[PDB]
Amino acid sequence: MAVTEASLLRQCPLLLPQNRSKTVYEGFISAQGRDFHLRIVLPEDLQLKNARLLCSWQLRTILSGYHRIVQQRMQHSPDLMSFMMELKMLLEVALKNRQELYALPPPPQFYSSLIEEIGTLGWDKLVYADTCFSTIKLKAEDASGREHLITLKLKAKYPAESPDYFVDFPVPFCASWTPQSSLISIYSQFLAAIESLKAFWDVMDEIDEKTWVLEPEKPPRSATARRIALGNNVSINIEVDPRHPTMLPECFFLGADHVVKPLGIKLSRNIHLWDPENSVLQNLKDVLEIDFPARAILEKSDFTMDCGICYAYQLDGTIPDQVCDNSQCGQPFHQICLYEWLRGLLTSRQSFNIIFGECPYCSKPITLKM
Amino acid sequence: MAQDSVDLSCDYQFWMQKLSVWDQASTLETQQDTCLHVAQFQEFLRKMYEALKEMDSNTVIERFPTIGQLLAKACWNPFILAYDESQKILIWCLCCLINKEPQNSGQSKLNSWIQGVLSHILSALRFDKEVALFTQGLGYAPIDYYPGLLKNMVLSLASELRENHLNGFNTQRRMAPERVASLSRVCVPLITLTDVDPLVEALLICHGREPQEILQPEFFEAVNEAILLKKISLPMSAVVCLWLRHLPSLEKAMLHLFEKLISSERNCLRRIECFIKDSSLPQAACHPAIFRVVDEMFRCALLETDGALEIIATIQVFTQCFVEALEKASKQLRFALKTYFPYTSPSLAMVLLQDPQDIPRGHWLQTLKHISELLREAVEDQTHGSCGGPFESWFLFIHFGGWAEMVAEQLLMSAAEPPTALLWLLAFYYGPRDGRQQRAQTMVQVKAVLGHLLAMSRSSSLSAQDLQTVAGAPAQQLIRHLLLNFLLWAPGGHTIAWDVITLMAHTAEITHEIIGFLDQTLYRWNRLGIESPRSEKLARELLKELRTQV
Ligand SMILES: [Zn+2]
Ligand SMILES: [Zn+2]
Repeated sequence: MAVTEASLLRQCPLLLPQNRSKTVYEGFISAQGRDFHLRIVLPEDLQLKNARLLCSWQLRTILSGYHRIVQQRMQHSPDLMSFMMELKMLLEVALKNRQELYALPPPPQFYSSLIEEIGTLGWDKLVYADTCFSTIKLKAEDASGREHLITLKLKAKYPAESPDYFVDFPVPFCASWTPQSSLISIYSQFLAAIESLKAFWDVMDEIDEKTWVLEPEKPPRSATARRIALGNNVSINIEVDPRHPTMLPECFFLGADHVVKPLGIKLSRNIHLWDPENSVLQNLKDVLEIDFPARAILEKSDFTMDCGICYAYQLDGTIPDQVCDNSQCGQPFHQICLYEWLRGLLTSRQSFNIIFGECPYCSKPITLKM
Repeated sequence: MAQDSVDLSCDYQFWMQKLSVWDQASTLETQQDTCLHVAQFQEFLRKMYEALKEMDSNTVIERFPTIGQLLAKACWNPFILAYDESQKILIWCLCCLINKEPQNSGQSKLNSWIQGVLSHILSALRFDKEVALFTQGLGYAPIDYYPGLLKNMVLSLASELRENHLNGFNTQRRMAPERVASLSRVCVPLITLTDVDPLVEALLICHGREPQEILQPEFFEAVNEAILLKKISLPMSAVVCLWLRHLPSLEKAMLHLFEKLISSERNCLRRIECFIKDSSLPQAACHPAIFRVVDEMFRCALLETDGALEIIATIQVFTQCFVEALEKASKQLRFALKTYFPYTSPSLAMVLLQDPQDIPRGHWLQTLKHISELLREAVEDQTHGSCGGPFESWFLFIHFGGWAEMVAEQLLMSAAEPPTALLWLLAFYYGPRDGRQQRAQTMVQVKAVLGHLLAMSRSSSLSAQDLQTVAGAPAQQLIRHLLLNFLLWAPGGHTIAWDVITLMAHTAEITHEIIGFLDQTLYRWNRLGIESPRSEKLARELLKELRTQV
C-alpha cells in the first residue's frame, strides 16, 4: 500500500514495533529465505537524519563494505519504509555477490542423484569434482584419440535449471537441456559435437606435427590461428574456418617487405589452384610454390622482444630496454609506455626520478629511472 | 522588393529579448544557450549590416530605437564576441552609426558611446590587477604580450588534462570534472582561433576514467563540423577518438560524404578519392567498431536506391583506400577479415582482396572464373555454415572494384564461346534474388546478344538501329552497359558512339548513369594502368559533351 500503516506490515512483516509511539522496531528482515536480526531506533520525532540501527554479526559481515552506503542512506532517506526497501535490495546484492559462502542444497534429491548419475555415466569419465560439488569436469575421447574436457557448474537445484557448460572447442557448443535430461544426455550431445569437428582437428593436428607452429605455442583446442614460420625472419599466419577447414584459409605475411612481396605475387597467381580435397599443407605448398622448414630453429624461436604494452618494436626511436627483474617474465618495455602505465596504478609511489611499481604481466617489483 | 522589414523586425525583437536574457554568460545556462544560438545570431548581424550599410546614420530612425542596446548587449557577452566573424560585423554596425559632423548633442553622445564600446572591445583592462600593474613598469602594451600569455595559458591547461589522464585510479589531485566541461564549452566559440588548437587535441585524447560523458555534445558537434570544412586541422589520433566517443558525430560526418557524392561532385571520382584520402575515414576505419557503422550507413543507402551505380562506385573507392590503410599500419596483430566482413565465408573475401594490379592482364579470366565458382556455391547452395543469403554475398562482392567491372570486358575479350560461369557472375551482379528461371533466361538472352555483338564487331562499322533491334524491360541496364563496354572496346567505336548514346539517353537519369559509368571506367583504367588510347580519348570527348546535357 501507499501509507506506512498496512504497506509496512505487508513489506516487512517481521519488524514489530515495540513502542506504542511506533519508534522502536525490532525483529527480523528477510532476504532470499534468510532472516537477519535488526533493531532500529528513531528520535522523539520521525527524522532519520539521526537514528540508531543495530544488527547481528551475521548482518554486519554481510553488509561489510557497503557500510558507507548504508550510513549515507540513514541520512538521505525520507521515510523508514523506503529505507527498509532499499536495505533489503542492498542486502540481496551483497548476498548474490558472495554466493560462495551462503547456500545449502537439498540433499535428499541432490547428492544421491548426482552420484547415481555419475555411476550411470561410468567412473572412467569423471576426472574432477569441487569441494562445494558445484563444478565437475568430465572427459571424452575422439575416434582419432584426442581428449576433450567439459566443465559444468551446477546450481543448488541441479535437475531443475540448466547447468552452465564450458567447453574449449571453437564452435559454440549447444546442449538441449530438459528437466528430464541428465548428465548422460548432455554428455551424449558433447560426444556428437566432438565427432562433428573431427575434420578441423585433423587439420590442426597435421599442421602442428609437420610444421614449426610459432605463436600459439602449445596451442589450445579453441585456437583457429597458426602463425607458421618459413624461410627465416618471415612468417605466414593462417586462420582456418571450422565448418570448412579444408577450404581456403585466411593467410597473410609478416616479415621483410622485400621477401614477402614476390610471395604475395606467387600466391595471387596460384590461388585458383587451391583444392579442398587435399590437405591444407599439400595445397599451400603447391600454391605458394615453396617448401617449409620442419622446425628450422626449435630452441631460439622469436622470443617476443616488443613493448608488452604497445606491442611494437621501434616506438619513437626508443627500443625495448626497460625489462622485468624476473626469470619467468623477462619482458622488455619502453620508458614511455611503462611510465604512463605505472603512473596509473594505485600501488605505485614515485621518488625523485624513480618509480617503483608492479610489472604488468607478473605483478613483481619493477623500477623505472627516467 | 518584397519584405525589407517584416521578418527582420521580428528577429530584432527575438534577439534583443534574448540578449537581455543572456548578457555576459557568467553561469552555466547562459553559456550553453549562447553556444547553440550563436550561428544564427551571426547571420542576423550580416543581414542587419546590409540593412544599415545601404542607408545612412543620424538621419533615419527605422530601428535606431534600440540598435544601441542590442550592440552593447552583444559586445559584453564574450561567447558572441569570440565567434568567427561576429566582432568584425559588430564593429561595422557601429561604424555606420557614427557621424562625421554632429549637429544635435545626441549625435555627439552617440559617437562618444561608440568610442566607449569599441574601446571596451579592443582595449579594456578587465584582467587581473597585479599583472596589469607589472607590465606598465616594464613598458609593455597589451598587444605585445597578449599572444604569449594566451599561448602560455593554453599549454598550462593542456598539461593539467594530460596529467589527469595519467592519474587514472590514483590517490592524488583529481581535476574537478566541472572545470573540464567548462573548458569544453569555452573552446567552442573560438575553434577557428589557431591559438587554442593545442587545447582541443588534448581534450579529445584525454578521455578520462569517468563513465559518464564529461564533455557536452555541443562540443563534439563543433569540432566535427570544423574538421570537415578544414577550418581546424587536427591530427588523426584526435579525430579517431572523437568518432569513437560520439557516434552521432560519425553519422554526421559520413552524411557529409553522401552529400559529396549526391550533390556537389557527382561522378568525378578523382575529387571523391581526394576527399576520402584527405578526410580520415580510411585511417579511422581500421577500427572495427567504425567500419561496422560506416558500412551500415552504406547498406542503408544501397537499399534505399535499389542498387544505384553512383553509390556502388563510392563504396569501391572507399574500400580501395581502406585496404591500403589496413595494410599500411598494422604489422603484427591486426583484426581478422571475418571481423570487418563478418557474414560471408572468409575464403571469398581473401580472394577478392587480391588486387588486379598484381595479376597479369591475361590471368584475370582464370581468377574471375574461380570467384564465380565460389560465389555460385555461396548463393545457390545456401546450406548451413555460409552466408545469410544472396544479398549479403552480393554486398560483399560490390565492395571490390576492379573485379566487378572487368567482367563484361573479359566476356568481350573471350566473346567467341563465352564461359557460362562468367555469364553467371555478370547476371548475378545486375540482379541477385531472382531465382534460377530468371537467371537462366537472362543468361541465354545475354548469350544471344553476345552472339549478335561478336558478329557485329567482326563486321564493318554499322548503324545504331541494328543495335536498337537486339536492345528491344527488367534486363535493359545490363544490356545497355554491355553495349557501352562494347563501344569503348571495339575499334568499330569512336564513329557511331553518339548515334547510340543520343538514343539511349532518353531521360536525364540514364544520361547521369552513363556519365557515372564512364567516369568509373576511366578511373578504373587509369588505376589498373590498363589502357587503349582510342577508348581513353573517345570516352573523354563523350564525357565532355554529355556533361553539358546533364
Ligand atoms: Zn612501448
Ligand atoms: Zn614481469
